[PDB]
Amino acid sequence: WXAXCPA
Amino acid sequence: WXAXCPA
Amino acid sequence: YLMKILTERGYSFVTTAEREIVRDIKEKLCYVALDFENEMATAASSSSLEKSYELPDGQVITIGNERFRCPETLFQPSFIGMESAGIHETTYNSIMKCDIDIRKDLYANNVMSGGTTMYPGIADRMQKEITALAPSTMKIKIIAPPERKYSVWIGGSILASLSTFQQMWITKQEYDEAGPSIVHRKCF
Amino acid sequence: ETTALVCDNGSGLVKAGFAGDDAPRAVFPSIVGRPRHQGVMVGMGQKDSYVGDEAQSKRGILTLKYPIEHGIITNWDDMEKIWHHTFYNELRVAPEEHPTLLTEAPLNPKANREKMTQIMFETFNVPAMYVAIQAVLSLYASGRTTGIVLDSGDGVTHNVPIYEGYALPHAIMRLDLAGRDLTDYLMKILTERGYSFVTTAEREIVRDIKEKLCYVALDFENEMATAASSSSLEKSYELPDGQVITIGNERFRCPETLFQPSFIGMESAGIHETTYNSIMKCDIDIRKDLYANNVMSGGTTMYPGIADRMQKEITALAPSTMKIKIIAPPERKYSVWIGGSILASLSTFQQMWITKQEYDEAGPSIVHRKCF
Amino acid sequence: ETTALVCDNGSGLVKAGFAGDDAPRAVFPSIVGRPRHQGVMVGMGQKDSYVGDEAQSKRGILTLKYPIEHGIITNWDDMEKIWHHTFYNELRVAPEEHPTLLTEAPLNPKANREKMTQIMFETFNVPAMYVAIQAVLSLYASGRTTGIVLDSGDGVTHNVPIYEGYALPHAIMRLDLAGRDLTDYLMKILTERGYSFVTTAEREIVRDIKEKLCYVALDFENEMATAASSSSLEKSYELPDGQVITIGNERFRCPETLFQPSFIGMESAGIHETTYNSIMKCDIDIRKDLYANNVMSGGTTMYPGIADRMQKEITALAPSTMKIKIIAPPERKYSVWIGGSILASLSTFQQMWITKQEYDEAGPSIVHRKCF
Amino acid sequence: MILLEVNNRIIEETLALKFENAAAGNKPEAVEVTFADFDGVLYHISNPNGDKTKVMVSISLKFYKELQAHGADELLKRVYGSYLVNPESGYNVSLLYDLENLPASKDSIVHQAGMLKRNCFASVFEKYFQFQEEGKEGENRAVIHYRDDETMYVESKKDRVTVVFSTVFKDDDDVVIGKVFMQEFKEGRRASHTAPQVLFSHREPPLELKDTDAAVGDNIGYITFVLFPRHTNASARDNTINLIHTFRDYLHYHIKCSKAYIHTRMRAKTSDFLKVLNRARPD
Ligand SMILES: Nc1ncnc2c1ncn2[C@@H]1O[C@H](COP(=O)(O)OP(=O)(O)O)[C@@H](O)[C@H]1O
Ligand SMILES: Nc1ncnc2c1ncn2[C@@H]1O[C@H](COP(=O)(O)OP(=O)(O)O)[C@@H](O)[C@H]1O
Ligand SMILES: [Mg+2]
Ligand SMILES: [Mg+2]
Repeated sequence: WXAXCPA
Repeated sequence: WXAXCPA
Repeated sequence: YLMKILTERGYSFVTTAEREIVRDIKEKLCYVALDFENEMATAASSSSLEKSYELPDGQVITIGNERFRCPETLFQPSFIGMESAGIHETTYNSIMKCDIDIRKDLYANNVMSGGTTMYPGIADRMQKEITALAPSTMKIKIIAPPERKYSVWIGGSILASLSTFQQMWITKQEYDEAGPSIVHRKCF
Repeated sequence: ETTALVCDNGSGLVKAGFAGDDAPRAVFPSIVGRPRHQGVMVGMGQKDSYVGDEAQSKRGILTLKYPIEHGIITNWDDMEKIWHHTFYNELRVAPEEHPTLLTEAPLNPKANREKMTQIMFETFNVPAMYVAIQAVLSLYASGRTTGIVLDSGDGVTHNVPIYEGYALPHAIMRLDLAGRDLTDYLMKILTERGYSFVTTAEREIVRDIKEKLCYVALDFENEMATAASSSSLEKSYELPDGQVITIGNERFRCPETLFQPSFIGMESAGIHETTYNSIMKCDIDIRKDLYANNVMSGGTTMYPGIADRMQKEITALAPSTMKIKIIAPPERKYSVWIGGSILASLSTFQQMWITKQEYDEAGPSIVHRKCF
Repeated sequence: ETTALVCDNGSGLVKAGFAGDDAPRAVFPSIVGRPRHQGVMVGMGQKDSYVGDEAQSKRGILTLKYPIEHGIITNWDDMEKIWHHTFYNELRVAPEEHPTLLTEAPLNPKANREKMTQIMFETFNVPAMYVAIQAVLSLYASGRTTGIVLDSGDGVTHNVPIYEGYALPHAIMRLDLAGRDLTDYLMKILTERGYSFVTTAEREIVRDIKEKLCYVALDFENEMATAASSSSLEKSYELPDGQVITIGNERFRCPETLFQPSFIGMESAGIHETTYNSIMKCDIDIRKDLYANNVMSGGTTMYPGIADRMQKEITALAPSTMKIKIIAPPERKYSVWIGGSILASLSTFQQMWITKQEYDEAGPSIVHRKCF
Repeated sequence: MILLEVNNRIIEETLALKFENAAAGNKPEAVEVTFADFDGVLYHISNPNGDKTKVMVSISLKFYKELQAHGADELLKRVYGSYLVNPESGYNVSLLYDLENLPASKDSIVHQAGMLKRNCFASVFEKYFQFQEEGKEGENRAVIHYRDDETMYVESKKDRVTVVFSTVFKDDDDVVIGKVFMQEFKEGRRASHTAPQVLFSHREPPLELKDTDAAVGDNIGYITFVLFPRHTNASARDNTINLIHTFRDYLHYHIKCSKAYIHTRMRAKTSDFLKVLNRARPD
């Protein structure tokens, strides 16, 4: 992901 | 170690 | 719903800490839209509406249509899947169920309170919707005091300060002799 | 123009094949490896980049990296390389000849969908394509119209309640927990036993070990007590080098992370709790139908005894006045691909595709309105 | 029963002393050497086994072997011998008189802990003892409750994020890279220069050379270019035999292996990358606190300029909108021992010990549940 | 070079060659040279008259009229002091160095003169940022089309600033390559934390440019960069200005670099093709 978690 | 690396 | 849409944008928030973060974000960067379709079209030309927020970690999140999308859920409950009506429709139904004569007075006075009604432009949208639904022969006025957050507490304090209310209280003796059911009959 | 190709970009594996076949014609993991050493020999200028079973075979001198992480693409070059490989080397079918079908997990960013559609329409100039959801294809494969999907893939686990002829988009829950986290926890515990594994090659080794010697436990405390009497549960596995590793409690410990996410430190709930919450959020009448039908799919739900544990947990949580049934087809691994093939074979779907003309005139945003 | 003894089994130099003192009373390396020749003279039947500074002094006729390798014990006889030596010859304190405190790296096998506890309780019959972690003792020594520990020891480098009153066991990363690998790489490069060192005595010599004439480089390429103009960087060292060795680029080459593990061929990341990953895996709110506090300890982090390089790398990787501070106390070598002494001195800890009665009735597994 | 520089090294080199021998007596070294740089602007260095003790530098800015209308009184004293005189060549800013007076600094003055084009260009962007910072009523938006047929527009409202780019490609060969290049510009964000939003639009011009007579057509794309104070304060202003001004030539140079890269790759593949062919010749 972009915010929260990686991906 | 036992598996992987020596120790 | 704001969390769900923020997911569609690309930002993920699940736990309660991010719930508080999104609550703050909504408190700071949300507003209502007078016209939904016009706002969506202007969002298609997304060069003047997007805004940035600074997260505690320093990451910057850009929010566009979500600013005026989540508040519209109040007027369009179908977004969440609830088979109900909006606040305007419910207020119209409630006023209609009242007697004809008092309808004029109710229209002339519309007090609102609570922390969910601080979005700028909400009063104007409610006025427009009510006037559109109501007959276009009288005047509808919306009163939006700038301290509606603590209106309930102020009213409670004023009521307690009233001399006549010093006897309406419920004391331990009468409660013990009667029972918990007394409060039910105390002013409904 | 006689058939179509269905490609499932699984978080850990890729499935592809022709529309009509009952089994996929290409099953290889999503690996894009590059050499890590310098290279000395002169008689080989070979393939700076590696993909597919080749990468698996020579994984000992490569830095394997998964292009897709938890359902969201991170490196587009790797994904395009794998797409090219699958289309040309394996399938040996030109994109123009037939259209392509793509699937993705729910609640994914729109940026990924737009980029994928743009790349597919521009690079390979496919005549037409479509984007769907794995759970609906699972329903199509199962030949049912009502139920709840447990699509516990390698990267993402999600549920989507459905009813006759309609869905409930407001009751969709997506959990990041998946096979990769289980493998990481398995590595961590294997460290506590005395066996160390860090690099990606040993990651694949541990993945195989879990695939072969893991199962779920009906009762955690009873299994732990029986492990205290460790004389009938330990099992041995043969490593490529010949070393033998004895695995005991780890067999039924890692799968329990699904029901107890607190082990990894995630402040969430288990699959049973999430499914219960999703079904409760639905209307009262459809709750009976949802309970009576519970479809599950994905590669993370093949552990023996998982269905029994899920049934027991749901019945314990749900009122004890009705009947709860768990359906566990023995071919859930490729259920998504079968559903995609069946959907493509449908006559009515021959017009729902998205062609180059309408895409170019409208723009990438069209796919957003195409069935959400 | 008035005080307690804290012993830190560094897989390198062992540290011991009384609880309350601000400095250790015994600092000798972990060496267990045995004679390699035959022996001819008759007026000597001396000490078939050698340990401690004695081994260092007469290392020229002994096959030095480190009992502990990368944080895990390999030979139990050597460890028991060193324990006996430290307890009797140096400390001259009976085990029964006072209890003992032991520390070990995180993510170690449970077998080592159980064996150590059993040996301590059976052989020396210590009244009580405890097992802790070096990083938490580093926090105690630093007088802080929040931060991230960089415990880069001689055998293992690890990090353990912490928050006020609690820890994050799911964000612990352990790296096998440590001082021994640096010494091996230094030997390999010293070979490329023209100086050869193979046996263990020259291993100690190179260890001293690195301890005395090594430093980190802010920019690798700029330092290499300035080395191309080698007229102000070369330095000379005096060997025991009197030979003089000139060292140039090797001074700032070996330390860079920490930030570039690819030099040794390990498919991993540097300390900066591992710390960034560990902090990212934590919750968003505590990231600010972790950035604001970064405690480091161990004998491998005394190279001048290491703190500046770490700060620069972290700020470059982290967003450039906040402030990152590196704290480098000038007594980080014995921070673990100081923390252990302070923890032992705590009144509340006088009851957390493990005594012989409860250990015998319960068993060796008790230590596993004692604070993980 | 990856980030195209802003300091024209021609002036740096010539001034270094002149000054390194400055302390050598009555050394005029009459100089008269004409140069050219990006944005289709012509430079000119030439002594004002037979007196060779003074050297003059001038510019031929295409959009000079807008700068004169705006007023650059800030630029007349902040970066350039008393060594600036009224225009001579074409009604465009021209400076000169007084050699009779002792030049104390050597590198600072040369560096200041090196960025003349950007130094004059900033007079509008920095002033708009000051307008939105100072709280003054949002100054009227302006359009600044430079020598290229394309156009530049900026809007400076409260709480943020905006900028939009219009792109025109001349040769049919590079149109598609530039389209591909700019397609991924609006999405690449996984390696930037404190960076502005980026978007691409070619079919539908933004609603801002409808009234403005900016670059309007069919084969013209649009790029907008959203501006916020976190990356437009007094610290990160020069970097942003340099990046935006050097945006066009940056795109151009990297397009050519990609062309060379693909040329190299195909040249490498020719060797493999020849190796495959060589199977036909006998042993
Ligand atoms: N025989 C198996 N038993 C248990 N798990 C398996 C088995 N085979 C694969 N898996 C797991 O399922 C995952 C792959 O199944 P798959 O459904 O293709 O993931 P995806 O959802 O991306 O399609 C692997 O990561 C693996 O951990
Ligand atoms: N003065 C020094 N300068 C740089 N490194 C040192 C210095 N003294 C020791 N070291 C390094 O630190 C290591 C020993 O520090 P130590 O903390 O005792 O290891 P451990 O963590 O097992 O206790 C040595 O291997 C050595 O490489
Ligand atoms: Mg999948
Ligand atoms: Mg140590």
